[PDB]
Amino acid sequence: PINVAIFGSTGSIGTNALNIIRECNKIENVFNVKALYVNKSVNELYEQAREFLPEYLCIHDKSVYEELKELVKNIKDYKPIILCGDEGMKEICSSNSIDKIVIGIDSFQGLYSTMYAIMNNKIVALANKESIVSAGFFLKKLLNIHKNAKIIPVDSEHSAIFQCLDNNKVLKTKCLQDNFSKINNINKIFLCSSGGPFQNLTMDELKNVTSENALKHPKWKMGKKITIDSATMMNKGLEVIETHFLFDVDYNDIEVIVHKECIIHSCVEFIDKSVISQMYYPDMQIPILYSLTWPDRIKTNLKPLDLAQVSTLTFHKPSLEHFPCIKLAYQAGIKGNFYPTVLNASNEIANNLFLNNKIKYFDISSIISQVLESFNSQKVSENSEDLMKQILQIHSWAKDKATDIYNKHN
Amino acid sequence: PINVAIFGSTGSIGTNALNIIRECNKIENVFNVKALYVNKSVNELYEQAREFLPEYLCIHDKSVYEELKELVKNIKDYKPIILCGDEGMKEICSSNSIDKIVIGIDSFQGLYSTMYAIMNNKIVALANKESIVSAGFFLKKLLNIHKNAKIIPVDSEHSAIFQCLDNNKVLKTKCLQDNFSKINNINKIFLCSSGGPFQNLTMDELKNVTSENALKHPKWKMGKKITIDSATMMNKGLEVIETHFLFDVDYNDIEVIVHKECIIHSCVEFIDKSVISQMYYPDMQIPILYSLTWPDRIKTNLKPLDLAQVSTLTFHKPSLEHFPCIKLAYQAGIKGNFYPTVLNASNEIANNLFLNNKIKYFDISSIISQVLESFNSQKVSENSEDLMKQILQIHSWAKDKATDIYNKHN
Ligand SMILES: NC(=O)C1=CN([C@@H]2O[C@H](COP(=O)(O)OP(=O)(O)OC[C@H]3O[C@@H](n4cnc5c(N)ncnc54)[C@H](OP(=O)(O)O)[C@@H]3O)[C@@H](O)[C@H]2O)C=CC1
Ligand SMILES: NC(=O)C1=CN([C@@H]2O[C@H](COP(=O)(O)OP(=O)(O)OC[C@H]3O[C@@H](n4cnc5c(N)ncnc54)[C@H](OP(=O)(O)O)[C@@H]3O)[C@@H](O)[C@H]2O)C=CC1
Ligand SMILES: O=CN(O)CCCP(=O)(O)O
Ligand SMILES: O=CN(O)CCCP(=O)(O)O
Ligand SMILES: [Ca+2]
Ligand SMILES: [Ca+2]
Ligand SMILES: [Mg+2]
Ligand SMILES: [Mg+2]
Repeated sequence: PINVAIFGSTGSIGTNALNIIRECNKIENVFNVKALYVNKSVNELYEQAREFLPEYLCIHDKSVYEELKELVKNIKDYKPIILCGDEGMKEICSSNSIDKIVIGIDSFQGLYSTMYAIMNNKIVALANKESIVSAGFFLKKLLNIHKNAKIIPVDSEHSAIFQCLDNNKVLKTKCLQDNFSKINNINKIFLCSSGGPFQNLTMDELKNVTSENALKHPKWKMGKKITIDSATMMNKGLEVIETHFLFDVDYNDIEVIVHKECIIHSCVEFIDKSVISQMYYPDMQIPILYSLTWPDRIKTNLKPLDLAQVSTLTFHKPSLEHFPCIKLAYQAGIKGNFYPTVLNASNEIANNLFLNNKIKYFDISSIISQVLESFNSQKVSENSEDLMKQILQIHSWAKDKATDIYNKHN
Repeated sequence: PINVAIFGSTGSIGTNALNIIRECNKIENVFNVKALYVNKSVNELYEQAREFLPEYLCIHDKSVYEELKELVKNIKDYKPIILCGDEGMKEICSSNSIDKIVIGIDSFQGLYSTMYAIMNNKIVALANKESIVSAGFFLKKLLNIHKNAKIIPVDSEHSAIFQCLDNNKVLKTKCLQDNFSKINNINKIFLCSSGGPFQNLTMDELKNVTSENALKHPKWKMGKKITIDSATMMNKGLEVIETHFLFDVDYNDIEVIVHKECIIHSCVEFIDKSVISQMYYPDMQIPILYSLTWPDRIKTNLKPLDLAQVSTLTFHKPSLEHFPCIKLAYQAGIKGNFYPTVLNASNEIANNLFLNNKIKYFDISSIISQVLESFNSQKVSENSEDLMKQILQIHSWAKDKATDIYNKHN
């Protein structure tokens, strides 16, 4: 039985993880949910605690710790270890009774739990792409220290790539490891995207888009941050850099394709030019389940893909004029150093400004571009404690710079 | 280096095999063409002999054997072993210098070289689907005796399936073995078909189609027999039975899907419901190459798949009323025993009759249907020699029965 912790259990990823775990457990007891960790959602965490009865409960926001302990007392035949903040998160990661950890915490904040899970040689089912984008080089370093840890990608495109690969070769390397793509005979990656809600808008129409309309994603139901990112295709931009770090694929070998039906989740071209792709309905349960079962697969009762009913699959190039965020991500990635950290941080600020109706669509990339331009390359610290400190400092600088740029205009 | 023999070297597969061997060798020298074997095409065998200079040459037709020896003398500094008929084939198969054999001989005839390559524990790169259809359970028995022999599928759809699997699971088993699909966690196969040239025709129009028009395949350039099979979709019916044998997939788990673009070559649904597909332009060089490099891949200079340019991929259910050969194949496969032998034999006759303008489109399925109904279940011989004799007897019986039915109607 696979012992799992779910970090960000009450969010979009975390709810889907519990969904597929529940359905798989119907027949055979395959997963034991040992731990659940949220920020503030006490009532929803208690409802999940009632169903899954995990050994550990943890809430990041200490102000709702008492509320949680109180609700939980109403559950019969149950004495969980109820924990708090970073200290709680670190205690969960250090537990011998947890094998795999799903990271469904959003934004840069997800990096902390990712780091600690790795330091405790856990299997990390990583949905949080921001951590790879802001700290890819650091994570590679960390994984070469903690040799029994692994990152297994949960992001659907990266799970798709992972699945298309031959496990006979995947097993001889590790995500983030040097030469991953060489060992796997990868020539290039087609990173598939729904294209978001604004794919058919003209330049003049785009100028005027609002966050209410950005939140109406045509294919995926997700948290607010990634949903806004999908509308600007900054999501895809972050995923380009994520592809580079996870799979050691050169930036010139990663191609973004708009596939509006979202059935094909990504494709791998091998050195012989044969292409392999993974397909399913747009549904995070598959990539989540795969991260927890890899290198095996288990039976589900999910709806089978009906190719005949789907009928048509379409593909086109994205316009970099209409979606300049993609261009900025490639540029930041190609530059290397801490440019991805600065990209991620400034986007977190610009994404949230747009969400809250403070700026326009094209201001998002304008703010990001300006922060990237302002940043000066830094010497990369050789030890991991120093490097994490350096990452946090640059991430914090970039966020303040973005806000400063916003403050100067509006 | 990889030591390869090409059986049926002057046909469509054989030429494509030499083509990709030649072009890959230009990048890096990995293939040594050790033997070529044809039926009657003395002059083109001679011409190939000059370019590749194989150690062995064989021609099945004894009446052009001396003519071949005459022609080959013209090649300076070249002393090959020149052979003929069944004897020469067996000598090539038994040679310790040959590792892999591409079987590109057409029809039931392909069985003889397939079975002897297996008997000699070779890697059999098998394109000839007729051998599997008529002798599937016998080849199964033979591969259980000769444990180092392997069939690696070359048929594009079956190569596609094979490319989608994880080789750490494949290497625990092999093609044409019981439990292959269970070991690989395969739930279901989507077998893709171009649909052939008659996909948009009414029942009334189909009654009057000719072989001249049937030979104008929209997507694949092939030999005459398979091309006619593609027009009636009997090719796909044979491929259903081929899938069942190679991968041990139940007939109720094989779906035929019409995919006119012929970019997706087939898809594998795993037990978690994830689907993996292999994709390329309709070009037999990829499946041929993979059969010779498995479990690795090598660099090629083939044109890369451009999904944006392709733009649209379509999928729909085939019409069974318009393509009754599909139904017949399913029925024969489900019956098991020697019904697939009978299906294959009667089709070889009916296919040839239609090719030479002797019968109409729906007479093909009528003849096969009538031969299948004529046949009665026969006890399966225990020893392999008697089972092989039995397959020959039945095959020969079914050809004669199909000819008799034609002769009474004419
Ligand atoms: N949703 C999706 O389909 C996909 C998501 N992703 C990635 O997965 C990650 C999560 O996304 P998504 O599920 O959409 O986001 P949500 O906003 O829906 O969920 C975020 C979760 O993280 C929790 N959380 C936030 N801060 C902390 C913290 N400090 N400590 C513990 N828990 C915390 C939240 O708890 P609380 O409820 O208490 O606020 C919530 O449970 C993102 O990084 C995203 O990029 C990637 C691909 C697809
Ligand atoms: N063509 C294709 O793209 C595909 C083909 N297939 C399968 O591959 C097989 C070959 O098809 P294809 O290449 O189109 O057929 P072709 O008719 O083009 O070629 C047949 C080849 O087999 C040779 N041959 C026939 N009998 C003998 C024999 N007694 N001994 C030695 N050689 C013999 C012929 O020799 P000769 O030239 O002297 O007559 C010829 O070279 C078929 O079984 C088909 O089902 C499967 C998938 C795709
Ligand atoms: O993996 C899932 N996502 O990242 C959401 C995909 C949305 P997009 O293709 O529109 O970015
Ligand atoms: O593998 C290649 N073929 O079998 C030829 C495919 C022809 P079809 O898709 O029309 O059956
Ligand atoms: Ca795989
Ligand atoms: Ca500067
Ligand atoms: Mg994604
Ligand atoms: Mg085929």
